[PDB]
Amino acid sequence: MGRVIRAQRKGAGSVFKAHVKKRKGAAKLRSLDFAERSGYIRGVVKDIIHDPGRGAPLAVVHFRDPYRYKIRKELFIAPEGMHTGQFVYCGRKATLQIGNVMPLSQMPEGTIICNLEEKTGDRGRLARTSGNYATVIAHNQDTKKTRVKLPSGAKKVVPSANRAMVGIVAGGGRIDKPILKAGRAYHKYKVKRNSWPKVRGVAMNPVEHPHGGGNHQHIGKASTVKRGTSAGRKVGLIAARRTGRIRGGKGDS
RNA sequence: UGCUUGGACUACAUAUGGUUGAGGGUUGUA
RNA sequence: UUAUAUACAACCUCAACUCAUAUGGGACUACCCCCUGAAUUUAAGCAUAUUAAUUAGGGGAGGAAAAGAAACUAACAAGGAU
RNA sequence: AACGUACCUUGAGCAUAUAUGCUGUGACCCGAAAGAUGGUGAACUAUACUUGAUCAGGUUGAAGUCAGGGGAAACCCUGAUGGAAGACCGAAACAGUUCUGACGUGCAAAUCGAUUGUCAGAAUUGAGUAUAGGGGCGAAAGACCAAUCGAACCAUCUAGUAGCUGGUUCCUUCCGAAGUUUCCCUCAGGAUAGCUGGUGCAUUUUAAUAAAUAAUCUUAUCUGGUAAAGCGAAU
RNA sequence: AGAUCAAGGUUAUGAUAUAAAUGUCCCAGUGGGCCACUUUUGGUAAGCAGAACUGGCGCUGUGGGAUGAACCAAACGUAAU
RNA sequence: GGUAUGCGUAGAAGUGUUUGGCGUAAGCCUGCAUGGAGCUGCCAUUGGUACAGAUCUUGGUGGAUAGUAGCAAAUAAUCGAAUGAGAGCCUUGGAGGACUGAAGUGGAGAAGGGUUUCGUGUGAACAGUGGUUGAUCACGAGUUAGUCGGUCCUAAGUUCAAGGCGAAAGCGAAAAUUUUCAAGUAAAACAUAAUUU
RNA sequence: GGCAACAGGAACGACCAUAAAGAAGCCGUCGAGAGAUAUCGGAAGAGUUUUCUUUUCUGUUUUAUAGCCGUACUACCAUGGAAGUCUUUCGCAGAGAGAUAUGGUAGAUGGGCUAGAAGAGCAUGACAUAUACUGUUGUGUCGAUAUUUUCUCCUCGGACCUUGAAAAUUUAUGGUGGGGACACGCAAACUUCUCAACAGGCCGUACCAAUAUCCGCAGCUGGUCUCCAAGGUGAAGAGUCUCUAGUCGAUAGAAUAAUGUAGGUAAGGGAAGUCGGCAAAUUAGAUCCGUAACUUCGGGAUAAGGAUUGGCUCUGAAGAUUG
RNA sequence: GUCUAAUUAAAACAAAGCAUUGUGAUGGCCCUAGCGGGUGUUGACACAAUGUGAUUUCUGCCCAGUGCUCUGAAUGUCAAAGUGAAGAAAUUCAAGUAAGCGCGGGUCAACGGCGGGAGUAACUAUGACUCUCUUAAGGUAGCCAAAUGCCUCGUCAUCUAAUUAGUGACGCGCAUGAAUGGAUUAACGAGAUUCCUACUGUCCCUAUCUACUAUCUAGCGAAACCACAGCCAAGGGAACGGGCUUGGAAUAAUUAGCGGGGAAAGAAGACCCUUUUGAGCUUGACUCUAAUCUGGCAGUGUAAGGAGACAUAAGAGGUGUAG
RNA sequence: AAAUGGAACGUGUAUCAUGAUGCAAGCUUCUUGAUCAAAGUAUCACGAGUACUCAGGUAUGAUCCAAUUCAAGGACAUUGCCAGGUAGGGAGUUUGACUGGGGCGGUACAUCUCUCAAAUAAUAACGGAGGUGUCCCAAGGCCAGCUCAGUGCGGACAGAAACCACACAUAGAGCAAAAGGGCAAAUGCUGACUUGAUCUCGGUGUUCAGUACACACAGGGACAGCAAAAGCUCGGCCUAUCGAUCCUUUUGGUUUAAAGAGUUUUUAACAAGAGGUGUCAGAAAAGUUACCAUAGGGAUAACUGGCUUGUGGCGGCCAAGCGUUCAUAGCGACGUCGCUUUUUGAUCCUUCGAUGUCGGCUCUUCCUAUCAUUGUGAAGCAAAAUUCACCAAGCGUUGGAUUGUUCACCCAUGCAAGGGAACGUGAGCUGGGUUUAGACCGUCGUGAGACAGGUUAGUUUUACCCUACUAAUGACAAAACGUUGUUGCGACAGCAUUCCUGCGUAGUACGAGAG
Repeated sequence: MGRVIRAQRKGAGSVFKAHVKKRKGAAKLRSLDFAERSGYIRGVVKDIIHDPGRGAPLAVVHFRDPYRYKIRKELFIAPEGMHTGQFVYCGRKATLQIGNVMPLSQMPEGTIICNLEEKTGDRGRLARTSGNYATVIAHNQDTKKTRVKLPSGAKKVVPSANRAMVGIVAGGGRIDKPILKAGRAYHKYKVKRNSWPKVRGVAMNPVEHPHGGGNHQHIGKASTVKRGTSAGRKVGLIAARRTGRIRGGKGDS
């Protein structure tokens, strides 16, 4: 037997639950309702806020509700260069300037987008973190399927009616400065989750880790596991195609 | 109407009945 | 009378009610009915087997319960619910 | 006709009491480390949340700023200001380095004393919560999860099993051993024969008011290749 | 190789007989042995290791060897001589 | 179970004992002592049937030592008086010399405690010395709220209409679907209206 | 009403809607006041008198709630137009998107007055009354210096791949429709003004909070969250000493052997001791000088190595209001 | 910074930095009996899995083995189901045969690995060179008697009066070596080690003063342990006696010490061996298993086209002597 | 679940010669404002109260059609059931015995031969030398014929060369193989012919329990082979060359059964073989634990004590010698004989319900196997210096650098620096070495983890008992006789002093001088 390993103990909850307390409330696009489906709609952007845990600022845009008398406040992923008191024009007949949202059909190839929709109407899934964006690389008038290029480089074929906000998302690129200390990684993660100080599993005892155990810190078995290899064995370099120093041909084609 | 002190009632699930009903369910007469 | 332009009357399906009247949820544990189900042990080791179709069970009843009036036995000179 | 045999050769059994033995059951008594079924714990400690409170005094002197001074410029040189930092010495606190000091039937089931480590942070703490046992939590020691942890605690299964240890309670009278053989996942145990006691029974001119057995010598007769002898017999 | 008759002297070494013969209960325990003469193998030796024979100790007291599991005498009901 | 026409408050069992014997022994009889109500011999048949051991069980007791180890951290008390059977205490009161030394050996609260609180008494026990004193013992008392708190709100979380699931019990349930699954309004007709999952 | 900032005794919430308050961490921070402590003055009473000391000491206080004045501070308003740039902070903050100026508005958390305030009451100190529940005299007054030795208010900052609760409850304003709404008045006013009646239930409330009330089997040197906080010397909530409160309770007497546990000193030598300088010893605060290898240029560094310091009597420098 | 509360605070963990891995949500890692969830209020500057461990300077070669992946050109293995055939049937046979495996490609900042012998330079020595045998590649930059070197107290220099220690070099390195990271590295360390000053009772070599004990007293008062006990030498014995045997000797009751014995007390030996006793851990152990992937069947429908013109409407072929 | 899919007027691009045709297309983009709740419109209520106060409803505004809330997939995924692969993530369990501890080795685990084995037979050790797990259609059977190792003399090419050839030739040859027996008109060699290497029933020998396999043997029955016959043959000239149950299998009856009855398939039964257990009287089975555990063991190691001596250490006999000459002043080759047991082992006697396991520090005493000192002897002894030997344990036998070590070597002292005993001495200390748990390297392992390799950090308890010892008081009685004091005596026990140097002696003796 063993102990249940640490890789297995995160899917269960308690001390590997997210710390979602002061989070400002799930940034999404507005719902693809009617105004975005025939014309457009205008709302100002009242504040920029930093969600505690996030990496990119969020925008508190609020529009008018068209069928009720309410002002409907909305959190958006802020594209870069969005002051307060800007008018954002979310809809189909809007024009190309940042960060209006408009379906992929209207905006022309070569543009760069963010907070893109994956399935047509689902409020904003792809390319949402700071500094990232997705270029619209091509179109098709046959069955309306637009190729975008996502931040991994993998070129997806989304359909051509799902909304997206034009412009590269504000707050980048922040991964370029060293954290430098361990009490800046303590602070980085105390509002995200308990991916702790992560101990190396080669230094545990042979009960709690596959890699762990010996008289020397060493693996001995291979660190590339199979894909289907049955937690808590699937540990280390899962399902690895190649390993070692990649040279040149990282290129995603 | 304001307060006090006493009483009576108000749980869910269900069966038959009662009462108001709902439906581009199914027809009928206007 | 059904462009979802009103009403009527039925029926079906379905609601709601501090509606009128009713049941239901005990808990006991020796026996009883249905489940669910080990390992100690034994094998002079041990893995099927054994424990045991049993401890732990674990829901449901009665004064008993369950059963029960042959889709039964038998091969005879034939028997006859449980 | 031959071989076979748990069979027959004119019935001896059935019931029962007791003693001994062999086997099944708690099995003469007490004794495991363990396995399982269902429960109870985060009042201690680990971690995470939510909400509160806490840390004398100094020491250093980042950026930013201000004025002089040198320069064709580039830009530099000096004096202040300023008050940064998982920076410094240290109090409270939190920790526990050395003395291998005290103590060691304690003051204490981990404390006492001087000496040390940190001290504004990956800080220390309360309260409410959250995670439960082949599970949790872990800046990782198999650490901690109520003085319990290379698997908590509790009750039961259960009087688990034990080829091993310890014991096994009156007195006289009679007889009186074995440590060997064969087999065994057998070598601290069994089975198995030898040795033992009991209880009979049959009976003798070696049994009851021998012209016949049996075990040391003699006789007669077989066998033997050791002591001695031998290499002027073989090898 | 047998089945019945005929003849056969004095029963065919010695000394022994605490009785022998035979079943059952293969009933209890035991299945660690040690010591010694002579024989003997391994070891250099060993109060070591392993066998053959007989006797002992184990189970056994008493007399002797000052002393002692096995040596030498001797085996043990209570007493006198 | 039968028997001894047994023994017994005129003294049963038991217990003690320099009572006296019997037995090879296990044992047994008997006198006296104490005791105060039951008991034995024999023939059967039986049993929870005999102890020196088991680091045996349970209770008691010895030596040590019946008074030995010891009652040594937190600087420290001393006078005289009153008590009182008895005073090194704390018993008290006056002098008193000292300690803590405001990050106290100070004054109050949280958790915890549960009457320890406070008067009047007081013997034993307890207070590892004593004790007249006591957080002890005995007996009487004592906690007063519109304003201080709870109560009210929601946090993490408990997750909780069964739509669901499971043989059930029940459920590592940020449900994500459960007709109105609504929280609703002095609101008109011909299910009050944009509305709230 | 006021040009305006806004102002007054009230002056269509019944909804829909929007905004705000509730609603806040951390570290530092100019300034305001409180509280304390502190000198020098009045008073009133104690202390001390070897000798000397106009001494050395205590005491002098004003709760909520209100009324009014009220000004610092920050930001707005009006007139106005700024380079020869001026304003201003410890700190670099501002200004043609209106500076400096002159006048004003807002906020007052800040105090000063006066109600409370019966010489409130209190405190002190005289008396006086066998004495009880006592009658009574007289005081209570000036200035000033100091620290987050401590709270509170205000200001501006700082760090951050950290950016620092939700709801109850409250309030304002905006809105359509609806109500109030005569002028010869009678009035009204969930009136968001003033005044008056009445009521406010349930439950906790003693005491300890630990060298003796708690947990550790105990009157156990351990443990167990907070609040208040004096004088001295000093950088200091340090260490020694003391004031207010609090204790002398740790079984007591005699005596001072050996070995000890704890603390001192030791000639000469100075690590020879020892596994090893373990243990001890040395140095240490402050001012001034001065400082090496190496370096990630930041440090090293308090490197090293030196000098100074008491007491007494003097001199010089640093400020404030008035000129 | 952090850990083994109650023997180890360290060089171990962590850490920033570096790098490899998976994943575009019908997803990746995870939990769940089942339903459903966690990351996730998430979206490649993100979540998840590892290794290395700041900086600097670097990171050689090997894809034979084991893994891991592949868009893998897939006749060799080959499940059930469906399929054909033989039989009266059970049944037996044959084709076909998915994923894996087999074959094949890629990867080592995946697990790991990283050679021999011979001959030679006008003195010996050494071998730049040469032969040659093997292998996947033969250990490259580098460092080193290393906390890593057996031999070893290696050899040389230094530090010393003397050094199995330290240091610095040398390198046929039993058995160094490059993110199993190599060589360095300033600052920092209750870390390991060496030496020089300073300083001393550590020592030569002990002495004395203090306090509290112990001591004696009054009061109070345990425990451990205990076969019976406690004078030796020698002998013999189960081979180290208080007891036996032979001597030596042998006199009460006691106080403070002491640490020779009692093979002294604790404690059914922590090592070791046995037990057909276990438990924790591993893994190409035997045998199972969750989850996973893969095939089949079920749910499971309506349309067209191509390959099947099958069962079928209907059509057509015939030359040996002779005739 | 808010505006889905149509169509329609609307305006424009565009075409067709004012049409139709296909498309755009019906309103919000300079600005941090604002919007909810119908205006208008028409027709009816078109009136009520009564011009007078006061009024609805519908569409329109805001076009009609058809519902599928809308999307994205979609007869796939998901799910049910089966099947294949995968799977130390998890589970259960195993991981031989023997053995001069265990492990490693090895096979002494089944079996055979000679020896041990001590004259029946039996007999043991991880005693000695070997063997076996096969081989053979002839190497089995049988009848006949011939004789082998070798040596000797001869013969063209002919030595060792072959091959022919005559005499000798007791097995010195051969007999599948180990060893032992055995065999000469064979059991050997060659030739003939062969299948008895078959079928059946019991019994005996061995092993022995006096059980089974297996091998062998003596027979009965049957069928055969060779041989003229007698006879011989039931494998191998004899002693090794082998394997249960269960299951699978095949061959055999012209088989028995399937239990309601018939026939056929099938299955089973019975008999004889086969498939194999080598750990061979026969489980189906990998490691590790320094994180550990229990039952035990002195049946069993590490540790003291005992016994033992290859090793350690050791002194006499005899002299080949060396010693210039000279054997023995001093040594002494090859021999030979004894002595000690602290190491090294050897064993496994004692202890595993525990004897604290290295050293050092401290402190005692004892032993001589004499280093120095006292007393002497000898010398290849002139003096000095030294060497040999005797009586001798009285007094000594040091300070330090490195290392945990003991011996160790080195500096220094010294006219001159012996060796040992309770493996002396841990409730004496210490804790440096080894030696639990932490951690790091190097090697080894796939790994857990290992290492008679290195490094670091690692809890050292109790005396108050008896005794011994050290000091301190000390009675009753007893007594060659009271109570008390004073002054003594010694039996007995202890026993302690020690070496060094300087000046004289004297530059003397001695020597040639140097000394």
